[PDB]
Amino acid sequence: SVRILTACFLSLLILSTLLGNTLVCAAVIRFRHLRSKVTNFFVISLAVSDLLVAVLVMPWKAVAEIAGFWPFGSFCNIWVAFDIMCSTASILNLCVISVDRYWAISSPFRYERKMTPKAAFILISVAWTLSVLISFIPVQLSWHKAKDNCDSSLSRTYAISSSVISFYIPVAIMIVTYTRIYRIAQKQIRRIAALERAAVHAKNCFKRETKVLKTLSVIMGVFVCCWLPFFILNCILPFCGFCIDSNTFDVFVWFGWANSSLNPIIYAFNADFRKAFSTLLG
Amino acid sequence: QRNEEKAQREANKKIEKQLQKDKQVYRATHRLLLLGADNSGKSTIVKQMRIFETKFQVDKVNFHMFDVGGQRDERRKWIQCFNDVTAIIFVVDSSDYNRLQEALNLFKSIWNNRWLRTISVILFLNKQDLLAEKVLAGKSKIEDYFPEFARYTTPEDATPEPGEDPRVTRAKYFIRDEFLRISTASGDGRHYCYPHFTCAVDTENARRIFNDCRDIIQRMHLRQYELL
Amino acid sequence: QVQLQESGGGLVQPGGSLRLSCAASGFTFSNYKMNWVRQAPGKGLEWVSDISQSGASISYTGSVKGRFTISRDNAKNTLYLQMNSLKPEDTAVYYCARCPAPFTRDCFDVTSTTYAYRGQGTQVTVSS
Amino acid sequence: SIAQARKLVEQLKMEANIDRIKVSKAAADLMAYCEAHAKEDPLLTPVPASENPFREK
Amino acid sequence: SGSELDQLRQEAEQLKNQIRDARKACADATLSQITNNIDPVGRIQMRTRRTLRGHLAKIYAMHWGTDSRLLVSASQDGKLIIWDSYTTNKVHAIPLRSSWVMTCAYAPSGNYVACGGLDNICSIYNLKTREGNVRVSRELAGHTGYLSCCRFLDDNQIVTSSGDTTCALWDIETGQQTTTFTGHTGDVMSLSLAPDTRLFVSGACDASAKLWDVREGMCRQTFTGHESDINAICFFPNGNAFATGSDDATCRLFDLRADQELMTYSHDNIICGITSVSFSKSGRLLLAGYDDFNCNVWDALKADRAGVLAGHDNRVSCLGVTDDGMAVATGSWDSFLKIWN
Ligand SMILES: C[C@H]1c2cccc(CCC(C)(C)O)c2C[C@H](CO)N1C(=O)Cc1c(Cl)cccc1Cl
Ligand SMILES: CC(C)CCC[C@@H](C)[C@H]1CC[C@H]2[C@@H]3CC=C4C[C@@H](O)CC[C@]4(C)[C@H]3CC[C@]12C
Ligand SMILES: CC(C)CCC[C@@H](C)[C@H]1CC[C@H]2[C@@H]3CC=C4C[C@@H](O)CC[C@]4(C)[C@H]3CC[C@]12C
Ligand SMILES: NCCc1ccc(O)c(O)c1
Repeated sequence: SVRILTACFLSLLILSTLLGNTLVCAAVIRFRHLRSKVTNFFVISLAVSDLLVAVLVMPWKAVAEIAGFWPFGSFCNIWVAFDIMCSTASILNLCVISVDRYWAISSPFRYERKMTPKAAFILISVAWTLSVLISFIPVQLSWHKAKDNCDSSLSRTYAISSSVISFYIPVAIMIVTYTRIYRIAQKQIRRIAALERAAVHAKNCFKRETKVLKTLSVIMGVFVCCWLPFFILNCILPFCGFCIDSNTFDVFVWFGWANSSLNPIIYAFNADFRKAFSTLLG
Repeated sequence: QRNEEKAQREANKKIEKQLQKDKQVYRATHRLLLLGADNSGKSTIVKQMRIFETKFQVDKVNFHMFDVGGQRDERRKWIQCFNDVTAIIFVVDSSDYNRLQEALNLFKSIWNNRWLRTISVILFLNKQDLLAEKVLAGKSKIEDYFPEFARYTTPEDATPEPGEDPRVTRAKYFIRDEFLRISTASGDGRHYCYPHFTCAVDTENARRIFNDCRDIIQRMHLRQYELL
Repeated sequence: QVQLQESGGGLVQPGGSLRLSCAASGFTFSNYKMNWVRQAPGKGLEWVSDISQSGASISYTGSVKGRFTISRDNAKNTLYLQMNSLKPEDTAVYYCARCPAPFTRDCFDVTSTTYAYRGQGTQVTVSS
Repeated sequence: SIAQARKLVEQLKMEANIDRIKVSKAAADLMAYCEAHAKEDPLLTPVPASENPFREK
Repeated sequence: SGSELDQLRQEAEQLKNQIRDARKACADATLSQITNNIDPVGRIQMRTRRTLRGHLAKIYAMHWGTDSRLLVSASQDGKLIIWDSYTTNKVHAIPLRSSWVMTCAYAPSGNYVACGGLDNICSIYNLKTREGNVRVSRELAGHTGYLSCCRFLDDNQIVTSSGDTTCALWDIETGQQTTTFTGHTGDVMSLSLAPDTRLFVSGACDASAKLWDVREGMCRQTFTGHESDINAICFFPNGNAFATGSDDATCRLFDLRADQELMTYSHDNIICGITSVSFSKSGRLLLAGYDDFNCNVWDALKADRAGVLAGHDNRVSCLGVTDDGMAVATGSWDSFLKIWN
């Protein structure tokens, strides 16, 4: 009944994430003109992170939730480390992408001279190694656990310590970046609108701002809606242990993971990427 | 045999790494094509910025400006040699009234070129002092050449200089709008036009081109990320 | 072979109305933007009127605005320019020119020395 | 204009007095050269990948 | 009317109508009627076997060598790269003083390469150098327009095409224009030497092609079939025919001995211009590079297209068939060269 419905929805989500990310990765691998742009390395890394999510964390958790118990046993201790890593390998990627965009819009001349592929590799490596350092190092040493079934309850101190590094810093950086980009875009839009109004008035003798606002609202709000409730719950719940049931925590974790499914749509539908997808898919 | 294959492989390696050093240099040079009729102030502008070529730097940003003057007058087939330039600097004389229709036609042909769809143009309206001379003299009036000028209204966004006659303000903003009427008629955000009022003694042209190139790349990146 | 022949024009008192006809052969007339330019004695070529591929869009210079009209017919492959209320400064040799390439809004046909797609032209003189 | 017109008339008189052959024969020469080399055109008759210098290793 | 201008205009039209009558007089049949009984070549789907990358800007010219292995390509990033097409290795990378290049040739002896562009100069480079590196040897000056095409006859004589509406035969050592070809009204864009060096044709922006006698400097035949600028030209392997492509989205085949166009290769879904043309070894296949990002392979006898080369990301600027017929190369504005067979 309800169990079959949840199983079908979870499988749909996992297959959607796999399909989107493998399409992005295949379009990068087959077509080398997408690989030419330096700014596409970050999108490649984000797609790889979400594919790692959908391969390493989503299916096993889905199976555990369907069956009602953990069947893999000792994999649990490993899984909770794959869960913290890959998830943090997504947010930390998005922030980087955001930062990248702010360097291409606020100082356009610098960007093309300084953003060498070595710098892109440095940024990607920093993101993907901070993920590993925050996930695998404490889990193997059993710092995440506060002092059948898979015990995914995080420690009271580790919940805050990992949350501030995975979400709160990369949401503050992303917010200041995107509000600066909004101010720059608004300035440019007013500058164009002055000349356009002058031309119209000579000929006689808000859409641009709306669409800027729509794009920024999508890019920020989808991420915030997918992640923020989960992270505020992650901060408050260890202190509580008003309080929330385990099912609510699980569904908010699934909301958190759905960002990996929605990322290819938002960060990888360029004209070139859409053309590549149309050609490769058929 | 196999040795000639290893010599060819290391010759290719030396080639590709010389081309790698060349790529970093080529990537940071902003090519600017200067175009416009004769008897304009284009060559005087290049002389002021310190022949065929010019190389100049603003704030650690390199530019390489070229004018095609050793060719003939058929600007057709060689125009496709400048589809990747950062910007076209179109120079126009603001005091000539019939020479100016030629400049409008050339600007229209450049703006709608099949191979220059993404090339933004910086319009230099030179010789504003002479334009003020002719308007204040009142011997050759714009209405005889542009009857629209009779019905033209000074824009509400106009910023006249201290002491500038409202007649001069209306004249130079009138020329401004004949070129903006062409640039906004089919640019559709792919490229833009940035007008500037210049005189022969003005020395801020280099800064203006730098600001315009900043805006060009900003609006290219904004459109690339679907914002603008 | 591209062929363009201008016809019409001659001595006429100021204020008369006269029509020039440019006959074209060697190309599909519907695919080319057309221009009517002129060269007065003592000065170079200047553009007068412009007509688009289908006649939907037309343009004129401010000197002859309000009097000159340009009209093309793709069916019989012929351009026409009508002049009304002629002025003493309208004495020039009138050239009908084809914009160089098909399916394009570009024209570079005011070349003074040599253009490969302009007719011989006719003399139009206005004097009293 | 007078020098370019005198040169243009004499150029056309030279080109007019050339002797042309029939298109049927001109096409017949193409037919002989085509099939005389059809078996030697790698782009028409594909060469096996063993003797193709661009598919070997 | 007695006025010598009206008498030259009259004799001009009289000659054009005698020429049109003498041309329609020999048009007893069409090439399609002749080739209706031939068998079609069938579908030819060649694929990219190699890809030669490295160039930072749009490529404009290439020419295979006599050895059928090496080829040179010129891009407006200021480089002229010579490739060993068999192993995809680069043999040379010659930097150019002027970055605006439009043509490049490869001497039949493999000893020299040439190139030129908006500098109005033809530069010769000696591949057989004694100090180590290929450098400038000669440099041909004199043109008031750019340089659009050039091809060697031998190591000492070379013919050039220019935007000053003239072509010229040069003596590479003395640097003197040993022969001048004038008569075109618009810019001459391409030239093609006959397989036997005795004659050569040129396509100009006056929608006309002209056959020139190299040693005598006279124009033998002038053809006017294209509606716009001629962008490419190439001799049939036999030597008595050639094909041209123009901006009017059409290819046309002319014969020398019949002195008129024989057949036209076009489709009403093709609107963009034509950038390069070249025949196969037997002349049965005609390869053309287009503005529509593709390269179309035509059956030179049936006007049927037998395949497309959709592998470039920008306008295909140049192409060329190997002298052994083993493969064709295509240069485009995507900064890539691709080998097909
Ligand atoms: C591109 C970025 C970067 C990002 C990651 C890694 C590196 C180091 C690469 C190395 C020097 C080791 O080769 C770098 C270089 C440099 C370090 O100054 N930089 C930046 O300034 C970013 C930036 C700023 Cl702050 C301000 C305006 C535009 C821009 Cl783009
Ligand atoms: C388990 C973890 C550590 C797997 C490793 C993930 C990281 C380090 C890997 C996975 C995918 C990799 C990217 C795959 C694609 C590209 C584009 C290529 O042009 C340069 C390398 C680059 C940018 C790689 C960077 C490093 C990368 C992001
Ligand atoms: C750690 C998580 C939040 C991802 C953070 C990625 C961004 C925010 C980090 C990683 C690398 C950092 C950059 C490394 C290099 C420079 C150049 C220096 O002259 C100013 C600081 C600056 C510009 C840093 C800014 C912040 C930075 C871009
Ligand atoms: N399902 C847990 C996902 C997750 C991601 C990042 C964290 O910092 C964290 O504590 C937990």
